[PDB]
Amino acid sequence: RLEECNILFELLTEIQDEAGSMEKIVHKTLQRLSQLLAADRCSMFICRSRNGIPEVATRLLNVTPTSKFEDNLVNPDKETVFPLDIGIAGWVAHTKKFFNIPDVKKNNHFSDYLDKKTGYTTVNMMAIPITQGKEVLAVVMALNKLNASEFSKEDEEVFKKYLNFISLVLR
Amino acid sequence: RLEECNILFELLTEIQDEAGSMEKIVHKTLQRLSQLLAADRCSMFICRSRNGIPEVATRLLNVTPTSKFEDNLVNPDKETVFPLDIGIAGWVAHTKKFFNIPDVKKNNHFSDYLDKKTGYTTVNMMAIPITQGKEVLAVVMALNKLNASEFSKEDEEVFKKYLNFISLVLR
Amino acid sequence: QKLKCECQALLQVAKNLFTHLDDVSVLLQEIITEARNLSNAEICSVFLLDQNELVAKVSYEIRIPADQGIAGHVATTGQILNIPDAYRTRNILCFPIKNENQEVIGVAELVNKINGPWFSKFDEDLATAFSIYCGISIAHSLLYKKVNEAQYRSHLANEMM
Amino acid sequence: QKLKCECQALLQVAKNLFTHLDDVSVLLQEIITEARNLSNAEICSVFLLDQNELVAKVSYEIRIPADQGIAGHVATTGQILNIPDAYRTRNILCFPIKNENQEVIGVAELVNKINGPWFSKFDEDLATAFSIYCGISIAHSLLYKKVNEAQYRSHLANEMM
Repeated sequence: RLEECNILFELLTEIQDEAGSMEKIVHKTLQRLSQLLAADRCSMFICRSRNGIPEVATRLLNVTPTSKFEDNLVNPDKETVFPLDIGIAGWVAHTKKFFNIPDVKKNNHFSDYLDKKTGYTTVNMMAIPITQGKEVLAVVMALNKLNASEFSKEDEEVFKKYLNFISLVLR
Repeated sequence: RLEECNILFELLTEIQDEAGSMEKIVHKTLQRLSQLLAADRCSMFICRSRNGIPEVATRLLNVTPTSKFEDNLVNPDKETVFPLDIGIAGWVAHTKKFFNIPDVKKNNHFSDYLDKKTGYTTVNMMAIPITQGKEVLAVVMALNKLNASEFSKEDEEVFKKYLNFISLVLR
Repeated sequence: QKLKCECQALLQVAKNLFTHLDDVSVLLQEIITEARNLSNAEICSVFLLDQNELVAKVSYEIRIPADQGIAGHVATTGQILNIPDAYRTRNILCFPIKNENQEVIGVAELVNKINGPWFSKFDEDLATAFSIYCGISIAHSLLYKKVNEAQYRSHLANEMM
Repeated sequence: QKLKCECQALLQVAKNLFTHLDDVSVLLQEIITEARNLSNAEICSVFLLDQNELVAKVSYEIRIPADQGIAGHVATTGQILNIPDAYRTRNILCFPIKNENQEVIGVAELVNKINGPWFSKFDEDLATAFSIYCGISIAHSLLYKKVNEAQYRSHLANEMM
């Protein structure tokens, strides 16, 4: 297929030294997500542990097929933070089954407060678990399809195609 | 929309300096094509003039949403070269009308020899004119959609969204 | 993304400071300029250790023993050491000048960040990488001036024969 | 992609050659190594002009007047000048060593490209940018050596008084 291969390659070229790598790598991967998924935009939350409970605090936000990582650096005091019982972010944190979510409005558990924090308008979503140690560390979502209401199956294949890589990076 | 804006920005963050710029910018723009269009791959032909007749000699070839310029750098002696009467490459060179081509098998004039030169299997295509001076200098195509047989209309919008920029670069 | 640009900042500091070996004073001009331009610190001071005491022009001299002080504690240690709350000073990036080694040739300290009111851990190691080029420029330009003054004064002693 | 490396190779030649000012011979070792690595040329030779004659160690010396020769013609001009068909020599990138200026301090010539049997127009300007770092390293390390030998022999004359 080669796409994912030299896309993640060229993506690793795009990275340069600063502080400062893997998070922006996941950023660029969100870019590739909103590209091959033809999404208007994307986002990711860290699920960093505390009190023995991982918390799906927002990190990357309003990520487009771009949106600069500098733009997405929300203050941890100001970041939206999801406990395991709130949102499909914390629900994937709570279940870790792969989840096509054709309509969050119907395939619920979703927290639409993300629309508040991002200013984005949620319609549908998908997710796969991402973990380090015993801890969970990430949740990822595509946002607003550009050309049509919904994905066909090979786009879901793309969704695994780069969320598996996001799974690979934050570890 | 922000996509193409910071996509071209970050695309320019991809690069140092070599020889070795604008054609490769069109290359990475082909990457952005095969990404946001969710194409398997892409290609571009220079339409460089000679004998008063521009010729749509192949340049970038087997461009994926990736593929290095060296991977695509065919020898000019060995490059496939289209006169205005052969292929929709030379036909867009001959007409310059914007062309949705839902099936090259039916929306013909297309030269399927490109399948020979690239090893790719053509099914459908789209194109817009690209000119330097009085001369025409480029032709661009997306190749094999991943999730479905065909684009919905806003993908055609993305197609204009980056072929317009491809027009912008080689000038 | 933005990542390349701060590496090319190292490109700039390289192509600059390696061309300014002819005089350490002009070298200080270019360094203070580039540093006030890029470090985002409103001010800074650059100590230079000598056995058990730091030396700094910030051209009135400023001095502080390696045992005394917090920056002097850095002279004792060479630890990069952020001070997000300084006590319009409000933070200090206190890191060694260094050069060939982690050994304390001196102790720089930046003050008052632009973009993010606190110094970050990002506002540490990058300053150290900047201090690679600066440290080489200092050790080798001083290596140049010492040979100049000394070996020149030698032929000044050559006088009688 | 691939398009972002060769400049950082200039970062490599910078961080190298600017740290090897202590001796010209080691500088030649690092230069011949880095050049046979990056230029893809099987061989090379580097002339150095002196008024009307070029000088080269390629440590037996090699000499050619600025008026005579094709490379000498480059010494007369300083034109970067590819020779895709040399006549296992098969091509020569004949470009000036240069340094501070387009003035001909010398005349390099690369031979036998890897990747594409001919030297490209790409196999020209990159050699010049490489010759920025190499040219500064030459002019300034030799600037260091002349000061060394001369000012040292001065104190050798200081001996009686």
